[PDB]
Amino acid sequence: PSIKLQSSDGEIFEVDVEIAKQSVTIKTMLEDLGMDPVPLPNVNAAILKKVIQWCTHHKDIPVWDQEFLKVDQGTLFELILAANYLDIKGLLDVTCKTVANMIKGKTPEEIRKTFNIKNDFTEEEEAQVRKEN
Amino acid sequence: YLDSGIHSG
Amino acid sequence: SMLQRDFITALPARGLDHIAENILSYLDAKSLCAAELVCKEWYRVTSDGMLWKKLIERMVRTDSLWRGLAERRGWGQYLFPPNSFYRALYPKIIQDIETIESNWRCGRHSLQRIHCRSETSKGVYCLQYDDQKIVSGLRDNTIKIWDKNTLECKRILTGHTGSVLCLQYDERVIITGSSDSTVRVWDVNTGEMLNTLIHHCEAVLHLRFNNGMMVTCSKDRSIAVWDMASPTDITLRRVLVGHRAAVNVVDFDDKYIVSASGDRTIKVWNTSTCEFVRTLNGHKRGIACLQYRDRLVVSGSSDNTIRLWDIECGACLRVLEGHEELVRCIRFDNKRIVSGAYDGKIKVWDLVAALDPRAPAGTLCLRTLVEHSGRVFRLQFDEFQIVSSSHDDTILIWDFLN
Repeated sequence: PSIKLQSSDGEIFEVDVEIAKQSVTIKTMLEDLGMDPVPLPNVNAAILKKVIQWCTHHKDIPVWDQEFLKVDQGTLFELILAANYLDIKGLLDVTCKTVANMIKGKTPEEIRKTFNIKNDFTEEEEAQVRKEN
Repeated sequence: YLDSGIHSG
Repeated sequence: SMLQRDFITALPARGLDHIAENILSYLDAKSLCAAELVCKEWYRVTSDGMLWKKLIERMVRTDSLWRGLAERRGWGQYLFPPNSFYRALYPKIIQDIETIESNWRCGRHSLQRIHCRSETSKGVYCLQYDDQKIVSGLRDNTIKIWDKNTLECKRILTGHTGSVLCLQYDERVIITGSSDSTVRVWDVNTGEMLNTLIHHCEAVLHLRFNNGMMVTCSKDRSIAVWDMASPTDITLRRVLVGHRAAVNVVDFDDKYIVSASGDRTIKVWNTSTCEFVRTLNGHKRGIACLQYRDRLVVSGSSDNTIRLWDIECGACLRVLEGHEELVRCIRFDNKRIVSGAYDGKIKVWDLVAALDPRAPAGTLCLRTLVEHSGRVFRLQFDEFQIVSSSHDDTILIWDFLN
């Protein structure tokens, strides 16, 4: 059977119940609350379609997930928020691992230039933090 | 010329 | 869709500190230090998130070396104290591991010698130890259980009418093979002889058991696979023939059963169906010892050589020359190979270098330890220490931790 998911915009998506149950939140709203359709006021239509695609594909980090997260950092942040809101452990873990890979193996200046970060350290503060490494 | 733990042939 | 975003700052600002912490927990030590120096908020996330304590906890959960260091040094009691404590503790652990590796490489170690004081026929054929005890099979037909700490003889088991050649114990029972052609199962706690298996026509030379089944091999050129529903209910499942001389050692896992015999061949059988799979040839003389795990098979032979093979394709990955005598016992872990020869010497080789086909042969043997006056029959080691027993009726504990 299929269930209708309602995004924050109002757009409705018909998704198989097995795929929708991959989200612990939607599964709780279906089983314990008995809600049809399932409103998702914290996920817009675009992020919802992206997450539905990811869940359909997943009925380590594979190459498909690497090509799937080839988006801007804002979209990755929205995907993290949506995976946390819908309690999708796999999507949350792969997105957090992607962020970590973006962090790993880089100098402080390189990480700043990567994520657009300003160095708010006092010279004394930065020297003290460096001395403890 | 071998211990009782191993053997040959 | 914004082009850039500060996850480690945005997530805590939105009440989602746990997600930023789970992100940072994937970092290594250098990357975590770099994240500490990105900005004040990243440093705050690492500090209030106990990222160093979590990193040490993950290292313990995933590495046996870090487990042993936590259990021995004592700082493992704080796991599961501020974040600065763990931040300063990590480099001390790294330096300790470096010193332990240098001790293994340079032969720097301390020694404990246990004179078994065997009354008549001296010799210790087999052993197995843990953090609490050392169980050994002697040539006087007895099984001596010594204390790991006080070195005193805690128990003596009698029952075999021949030399106890091989043994293995778990958290439940001990199982021993002897020259009397029998396989005896004893209680690991009280020492009572629970069961006896009469099957092999000659000396049981080696045995192995795990997850409910056992394999034995005998001088009668045969292997026997037994199903163990209980320490007293042991049923013979299959009998494997094919070797043309005495089977000196046998080892197995979920995939294959590996046997080595004086016929200069290693035989790989299927574990589930007990069907012969393949024969590894190469040793110019018979094979006296073997260990098999994952895909790696390591075997010491009478040609004074050690051979490393892949279990699936049967190719010989490496030949190690160095022992001036027969390689009687051999063991390996995830880093190094420890072997013992008939001349009393023990050799420590680099396993990663040996598996690398680009390393020269001369650099493969790392150390040669000489404290035995007789044939080294059996050895077992780990990240910190080696435990060996020899024909000279002694059991040596080589501790490289200091």
